[PDB]
Amino acid sequence: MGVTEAQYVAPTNAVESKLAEIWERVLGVSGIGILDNFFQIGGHSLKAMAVAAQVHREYQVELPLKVLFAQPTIKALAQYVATRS
Repeated sequence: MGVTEAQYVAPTNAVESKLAEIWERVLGVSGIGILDNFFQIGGHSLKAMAVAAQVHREYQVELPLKVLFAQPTIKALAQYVATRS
């Protein structure tokens, strides 16, 4: 009886997925498990870590997808980027 990483992390747009494995928490690296880090991989506290980690230097060049910063663990990521955008 052992739970394995079935829904391990969450690949989004290739670049994001590679980031997820490279940063995890970008500070304490201790969340990504058999279900990603719910919805707190690039924001939650200052709600901008991802905006500076991936957006500011990789996606602000083109388009900011967001939905991974302005939420601690609510579907607020959707109710933000699909309500204020």
